[PDB]
Order: sequence, then C-alpha cells, then structure tokens
Amino acid sequence: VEPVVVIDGKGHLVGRLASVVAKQLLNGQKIVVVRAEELNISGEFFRNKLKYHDFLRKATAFNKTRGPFHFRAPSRIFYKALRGMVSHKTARGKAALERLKVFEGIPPPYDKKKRVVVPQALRVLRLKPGRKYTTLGKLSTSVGWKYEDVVAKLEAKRKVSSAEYYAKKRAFTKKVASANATAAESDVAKQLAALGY
Amino acid sequence: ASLPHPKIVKKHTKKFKRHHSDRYHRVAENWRKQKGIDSVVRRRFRGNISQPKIGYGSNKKTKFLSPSGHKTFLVANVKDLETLTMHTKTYAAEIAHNISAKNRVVILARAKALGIKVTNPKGRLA
Amino acid sequence: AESHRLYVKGKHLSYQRSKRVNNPNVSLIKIEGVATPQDAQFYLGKRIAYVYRASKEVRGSKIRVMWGKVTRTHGNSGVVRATFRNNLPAKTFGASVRIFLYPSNI
Amino acid sequence: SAQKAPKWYPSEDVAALKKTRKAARPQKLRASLVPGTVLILLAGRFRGKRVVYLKHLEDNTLLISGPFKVNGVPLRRVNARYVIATSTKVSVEGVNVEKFNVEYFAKEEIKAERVEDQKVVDKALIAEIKKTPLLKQYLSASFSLKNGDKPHMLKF
Amino acid sequence: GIDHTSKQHKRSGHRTAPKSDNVYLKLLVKLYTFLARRTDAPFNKVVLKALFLSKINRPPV
RNA sequence: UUGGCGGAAAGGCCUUGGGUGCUUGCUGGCGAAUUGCAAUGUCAUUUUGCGUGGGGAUAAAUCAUUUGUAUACGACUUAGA
RNA sequence: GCCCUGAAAAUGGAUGGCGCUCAAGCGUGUUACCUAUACUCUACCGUCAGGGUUGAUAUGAUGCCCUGACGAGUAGGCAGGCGUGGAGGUCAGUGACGAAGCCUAGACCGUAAGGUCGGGUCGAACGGCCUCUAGUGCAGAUCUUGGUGGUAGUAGCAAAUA
RNA sequence: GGAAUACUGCCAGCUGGGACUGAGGACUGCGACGUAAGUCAAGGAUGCUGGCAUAAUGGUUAUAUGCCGCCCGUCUUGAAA
RNA sequence: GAAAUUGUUGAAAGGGAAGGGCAUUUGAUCAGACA
Ligand SMILES: [Cl-]
Ligand SMILES: [Cl-]
Ligand SMILES: [Mg+2]
Ligand SMILES: [Mg+2]
Ligand SMILES: [Mg+2]
Ligand SMILES: [Mg+2]
Ligand SMILES: [Mg+2]
Ligand SMILES: [Mg+2]
Ligand SMILES: [Mg+2]
Ligand SMILES: [Mg+2]
Ligand SMILES: [Mg+2]
Ligand SMILES: [Mg+2]
Ligand SMILES: [Mg+2]
Ligand SMILES: [Mg+2]
Ligand SMILES: [Mg+2]
Ligand SMILES: [Mg+2]
Ligand SMILES: [Mg+2]
Ligand SMILES: [Mg+2]
Ligand SMILES: [Mg+2]
Ligand SMILES: [Mg+2]
Ligand SMILES: [Mg+2]
Ligand SMILES: [Mg+2]
Ligand SMILES: [Mg+2]
Ligand SMILES: [Mg+2]
Ligand SMILES: [Mg+2]
Ligand SMILES: [Mg+2]
Repeated sequence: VEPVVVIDGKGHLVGRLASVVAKQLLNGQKIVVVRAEELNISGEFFRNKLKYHDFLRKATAFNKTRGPFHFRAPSRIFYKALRGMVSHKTARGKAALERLKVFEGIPPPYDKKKRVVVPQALRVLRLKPGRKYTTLGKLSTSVGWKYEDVVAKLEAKRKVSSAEYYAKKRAFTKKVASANATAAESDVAKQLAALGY
Repeated sequence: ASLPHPKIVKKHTKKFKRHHSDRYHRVAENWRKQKGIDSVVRRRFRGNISQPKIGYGSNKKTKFLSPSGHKTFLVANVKDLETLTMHTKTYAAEIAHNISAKNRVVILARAKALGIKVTNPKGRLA
Repeated sequence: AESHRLYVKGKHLSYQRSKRVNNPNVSLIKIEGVATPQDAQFYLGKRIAYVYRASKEVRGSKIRVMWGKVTRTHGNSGVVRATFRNNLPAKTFGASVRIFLYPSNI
Repeated sequence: SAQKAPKWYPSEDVAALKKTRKAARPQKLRASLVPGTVLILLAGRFRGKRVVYLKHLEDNTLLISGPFKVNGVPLRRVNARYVIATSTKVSVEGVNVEKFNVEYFAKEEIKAERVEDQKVVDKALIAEIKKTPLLKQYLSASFSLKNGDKPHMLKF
Repeated sequence: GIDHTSKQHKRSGHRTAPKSDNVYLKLLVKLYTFLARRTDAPFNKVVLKALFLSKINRPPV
C-alpha cells in the first residue's frame, strides 16, 4: 500500500523472500531491501559453501571475462536469486528490476524510515526447530567479501543513535497515553465507546 | 440514400501476402499456395501467416456492398448511366478511368438530375 | 476534504494466458483489499477506466480514457477478469486502473 | 459499354417488420430505495453529495433535492444505478411533489418558477431535518473513500 | 471429432438433369418436373428420370 | 530567525523567537441551480527552448610545430608568446 | 521403508532455470482453481442430402425459398473460377479536351487467383460482354542472355644497383 | 422411550447479482390468463434518453510492448541440419 | 524509361542479426452519412 516498502532482511530465508519480492516488482511495487548480510539459508554452513564453490568453477573456457560472474557480496547474492525468478531479458523484466534496491546494512536514506517483515519468508516461522541454517554474512566472507567489518562498525554506530531516538519516543508516548486516559470518563469518551472508537 | 442493410462485417480485413514476399524482391505479394514438402506455412505451424479459405466468405446479404451501402457499377457515357434510373438505392455510378475531362462534366450533370450517386466526382476537375 | 476518491484502486496484471499463449481480449485485474472469490462477487459488472496522459490535445484535453467492466472472478485469491472496449496495451502490466462503484446494487 | 448490365436487379421496396412481442412493464426498484432516504451520488457534477430522495418518476428516474439551502443541490433527476442508498431516513409526509414530472424537466439563465418551488419544497424538508442532531452537517459534507476502506464490507 | 460410418459429402451418383444443351429437351424436362411434383403418379417420375439418360442408356426400340 | 546534531550514498532531523493566514472546539446568517439522468471531466512532476530583471564570474582544449623515456597507424611522453 | 557406504573421465552446466528442508522432497487422502483448433449453444461461409414454388401484370425454374447434417490432408483424381497473345460477333464502347505503358507505407470490391478509382509521368492506340484458338501464367533446373552488388577504395601497383 | 440433526435424493418451490448473444422481418402454428371483449414472457428486441456529427469511432501505415515464430525448394522412414 | 544497385533530402527505429503472426497504445495519413 505504501509508495515504497522497505524490508528488513534479517531472519528471512533467501529463496522464499526472493519469490515474494519478484512478484511484488512485477505487479508494480517499489521494494527496498536492507541488512542483506543478515539473511539466512537453510542447511549447514559447509553445505552452502560447497554449493558456492560448485558455482565458482563454472566459467567460459576460452575467456573468463565472458563467463558467469560470481558476485561475493551478500546483497548481490540475493540479487542473483531474484534475477532468476524474473524474465530479465525482456523490457518488462528490466523495468521490474529497476523498482528494487538492495543494501548491506541500513544506509542513511532509510535508517529513519519504517522497516517491515515478510512472515512467509521468516526463518523462525518456517524452519523446524533444531534444523541447521547458515547466515549470508559469514558465507560471503569465506568466498571473498571484504567489507564485513566495515558494515559491522557502521551498524553499531547506527544502533546507538537509533536507541537514543527510541528513548525520547517512549517518554513522549507515556505523556500522550496518560492524557488520553485522563481525558476518559467524559461524555465524549462514552459516546466514542458506544460506537467502537 | 441506399436501402437499409445489416451491419457490414469483414471477417479478415488484412491482406493475404505470399510467404517470403518480404524476404526476396523477386517474390511478389500476389498470393500463392505453398506446395513444398517441408513448408511450415503449408503444414500450418503456430506463429506463421494464415491462408485464404472459404470460411472467410462474407455474408451474402452484405457482399459486394460499399461502405455507403451501394454496389459499384462502372459507366462510360450517358447511355449506360441511365440504366441505374430505377435503381438509385442499390447501385452507384463510377466513371471509367479513360473518360475525358469534358465528358465527365456531362455525365455528372445528368447523374445529378437523375439522383444517381457518383463515387468519383472529383476526377479530372480543372 | 483532502480526499476526493470515489473509486477502488486496481492493478493490471496480465492477459488471460496459458503457459505459452496469451489472449489480449481478456485482462486480469487485481483489486486492492480483495483476497477471496466470495468478496470479488461484489465488483462484478462494475465499470473500469484506465486513465493516461498524452502530449497532443485533441478534444480540449490532454487526458485519455479506456473503458471496461468486470466480467467474472479468477482463481482463489480475489483476482477478477475484465474486458475493455479496446484491449489494454501490454505496456500497462503493473499500471493502475480505477474501479468505480456504478452500476450500484446498494 | 464499360460494364455489362446485370440481368437481375433487386427490389427497391422495403419489407415491413414482423410483429414484436415485447410489452413494456413497470420497473421494480430495489428494496433499499424508499422516499425520504439519503442517497450518495456516485457520478455527475454533484458526485459525492448527500441528497434526499423524494419521488420515482415515470421515466425510471429518481427525483432528489439537496436541499438547495443545505448543500446547493437543487431539484434534479438521477439514475437509480448511479446512487447508493443509505440507512438514514427523512420523513416526507407534508412535501408536495406531484407537480414535478418528466415534462417539468423539458430541455427545449434559470427560470423564475424553478426558484419558487425549490424554496417551497426545501422549507418542509428543513423542518424535518432539524429533528435529528448533526443531520444538517451530515448533508453538507461530501462522501469520499479513505485509505483502507473496503466497499464490499462497508455498511451504508 | 466424429467417427464417421460413411463417406462425407458424397454425391447421389444419379443424374438430376440432362447433360445435353437441347432447348426443346429442357422444355420437356420442365413439363414433367411439374407433373411429377403435383400428380403422385409413378408414371411421371419414371418418364422424368428417363429423359436424363445418355445415348447408350436409351437404346432404339 | 536562534542554537545543536547527522559523512555509509551525510543533502536530513530536532530546537528557540516573533510576524502573518486558517481553525469544523461551540453557536449564527448569506452563496451554489442549466455540466440539463453518467462520460478522467482535466487540480500531478520530467526535461528543454524563447523572452523579462536581480545578482555573479572574465578560460581552456585540439590541429599545426617540437621532443624519444613512446611508437605499425592512432595513441603516449616533452618543449615553444 | 526413507537416508548413507558401495559410486572413477576428460571445455563450464543443468529435477527446464531460480531456488526449496514440519519442502516448493517422498507415500497417501480430500477440495478449490488454471486452460486445447476437443465438448455444449448461437451467428456467418461453403459442401452434401431431403423438400416447397410456372399464375399472370417485374426482370435470373441453371431462379427464389424451407429443413437437417457435415468441413484435417502428401502422392493423386475431379469441379467451379482468375489472368495472357490472337480470331468471329456485339456494345452505332474509350481516346490528342490525352489511348497504352510506368511510379504512387492514397481509396474501394473479392476467401483467393484478381478487378476498379484518384494523383503523377507519358504520347497513339485500346477495352467490356457472348463465343473460337494457343508457342497462355516461374523463385529455384551448378537453368539461358543481359545488367548490377557486398567484398573494397581492400589484395595490390616491391626481380633486372640510382 | 420420544425427538432433532448429519449424509443422500426429489420438487412441473420462490428469489438476488454478473457475462455473451438479438439471427429472422405483413399475416398463418401450438399454448397461457380471462364470463366476455381481449391481452400475453406463446414459431428469434424492443422501449426511453444523452453526447458528438468529426478524424471522435474506424481503415491504412510506421513504431513500441506481451506472447509466439529456425530457410525455402528437393530426394528421403526421417531436414533448421 | 521498370527492377537490381546508388546519391541527396525528409521521417522513424537500433545493448551479439534482420524480417514475420495475434492484439492494443502512440505518431502520421485517409474514405464513408450529415437527409
Ligand atoms: Cl607518434
Ligand atoms: Cl476476386
Ligand atoms: Mg579477487
Ligand atoms: Mg482487403
Ligand atoms: Mg514431410
Ligand atoms: Mg489457401
Ligand atoms: Mg504430497
Ligand atoms: Mg474448441
Ligand atoms: Mg479438406
Ligand atoms: Mg493515360
Ligand atoms: Mg513502392
Ligand atoms: Mg508520335
Ligand atoms: Mg511455353
Ligand atoms: Mg508467380
Ligand atoms: Mg526469374
Ligand atoms: Mg518451384
Ligand atoms: Mg544461377
Ligand atoms: Mg594497399
Ligand atoms: Mg608482389
Ligand atoms: Mg628494380
Ligand atoms: Mg482508434
Ligand atoms: Mg520461441
Ligand atoms: Mg538416408
Ligand atoms: Mg527441407
Ligand atoms: Mg529517353
Ligand atoms: Mg530502384
């Protein structure tokens, strides 16, 4: 319903989230994905690392610059999973892919906005308890991602500022809540209660 | 001016062009039926051009009717124009391409007096 | 007030189609707030308009409209089928359409 | 001869039509349409206005009034399929509307008689409107759809 | 699809008119066409069919 | 207009003071028509061009010439009021 | 039963792809839903079959009309039509006030073969209909003759002392 | 001991919403409702109303978008090869 | 004074061919009734 939907990628299964976003883009909804380094994939870490090495060895024999490109960043790994679910070789597919943005961490434009989640793709709601899963941030580092520590340091700074904002918002909400309760027991409040509001 | 008629329906307005007439200059657009053993057009594979067939035939009540509702009848002088005197609601006169400019003036004047519609009244007008 | 909307927002998804063949004469329409075939029965027969803009002004306006209506439901998720006087262009897959409240049975 | 004349010509006479069996019968309105019901106009110049339904005319049209003094909608005709019937009612006994018919709205500035009978009809309506609180303010406002409003679940 | 038990669009195989262009013969066919339709007499139907026969099928008597 | 904060793509957020407009928190009085029974019935933001006047600033590159740390040709690297 | 060991091939790689783990996997059960040139109903075209109607004063009894069913197709058969050179007849046909030919993302008719018209160019003959006749219809045959391209301003224009 | 409900089946029971279609063209048939005259949903659509009368609908053409489409001819069991 | 092929002018499209079928948008262009 929002003109732009911002999805927090933490705790989401990569494949199920990718299917949801691909349909949203084709239907005409702009999507922004943040914290791609906190994505989850079902299965043990060693299994997924072996799968990526199978992907690594595929390349054009006579020229390596022509073959498949192996992007190591967590945001580009999710982008690969999403491009495969869109007909990206058509003009309709190209237009849909321009409605999507994926970032590691939460960049300054979106750190003061609202983030939503997709229950269909949440790991805590889908995987059976006890099943092993892997985190996309550590998988990317093992295959040659260089900016894991930089994102971690910046995210720590963002949380300090975000926590300070929440403390002031909590204090103001307590003041507002008391006034609404104080404003009760009046004739206007009783009439609103009869109508459901 | 013509008699009332049911709505005219054209089953296939698009021209039937010969296969590969847009690929080689030597192949004209006049329709020819493909007779090759392996031809995809003859075997009617999906995505290829359609071929003429009797199923496209137009309704007999509206066949040969111009959009104005009249049937075209070619005339060359005054004498054959007057054959449409009692049939002004079903036939419209068309002047032949090789009629001189001065003879067209006489035909048009007579047609107006008789109330006969002319489909090409602007030909060879000074 | 700040709102003057008297229609329900909708999206043009695609044509009626099989896996490999499409049918431009029928368009599939998604209506916001409708997620059930039972709920989609309310909008059957309602007029639908697609509003777009052009550079050239023709009849004292630079806004053009294509009219249609809802025919039947589609699937189990509240999608409906629609037919327009002229078929919607394929570039409008994902564009917005307006579903009016007339004709009314309320 | 440029073209050979046809031997047969079709008849110029036009045949008569067969006798049609289609008898006109009066329209039956839906049960929600009762005189004195507040209606919401869905289209036209006065779209979104809340008016009062008065009488059902002979050409399958509804006679409505704003009233003109409340929301500026005069005595007009509307189509039953382009309105929404609400659950609120206004008493109509005491309002004379038998003078208005199809010929009254003949097409052929504003005439003098249209002004006078507007005030006569509205005066009786306004007296009944004052009976219930906040109804006059309700008629002055316009209806609109808000975000999250689902017409298939809204009750009028 | 229809599982046809017989050949489709099959002509009757009998002459329905004379092959010749004789104007006077066609007049006789027109006369006995009317008689065969509105007399219910078996003689008229036999004569009408005999007028369609070819030369080898009408030997001299 | 005052002060503070924000560099991950900050281009935003918060705050001080006065001026002015509106206020449907409540009670009033006038205006609406005729778009004729519906026709998006036009109220958005993209880029560019030509004319107004209120400020602001007064360069370089290439060819040709020259160099050999360069060089198939282009290119590269130097010099010259 | 499922899973695992047994289980080694050469360009990089394929449950169709992405991806999927109380599955989007395997076995099984219950419903909803999607869509073929198939099925049902209607319109229109054609084909075949069975029938109606000669009565003058209005024209086609090879006419007009009513009813039912049917429609794939190489090799091949048959039927109805379109177009071309020439011939008999006819339209007391068209034409230097412009015949034929040619050009024309201009118009109209026919399912189609094709026919008709407007505009431009041009300069001396040509067409409709009823019949007769044939050296009568081209995309191919490493087809015949003639003309013209890409290659391409490319290969190259360096033996014999200057 | 006395009912209800579930499941399955029937009704020449009633009723709301949506979509596609309007072939035919004087009369003739079979019925229905009526004491009658007549009427009717009974062998195929009529009634009422509005806007525009022109590039608005539509045709042609170029382009764009969705889906689909391998080079014809020939020999061959089999040809995009 | 046709075609192949070519120059100039005008319009349009072009991310490893081009061309085609069905449908509609946009641009250009055009016949038919005003009874
Ligand atoms: Cl150099
Ligand atoms: Cl033809
Ligand atoms: Mg590296
Ligand atoms: Mg055509
Ligand atoms: Mg074959
Ligand atoms: Mg054919
Ligand atoms: Mg299963
Ligand atoms: Mg079918
Ligand atoms: Mg056949
Ligand atoms: Mg000439
Ligand atoms: Mg041309
Ligand atoms: Mg001469
Ligand atoms: Mg020969
Ligand atoms: Mg040919
Ligand atoms: Mg040739
Ligand atoms: Mg051949
Ligand atoms: Mg050759
Ligand atoms: Mg050279
Ligand atoms: Mg040499
Ligand atoms: Mg030498
Ligand atoms: Mg159009
Ligand atoms: Mg394909
Ligand atoms: Mg072989
Ligand atoms: Mg072949
Ligand atoms: Mg010359
Ligand atoms: Mg040429």
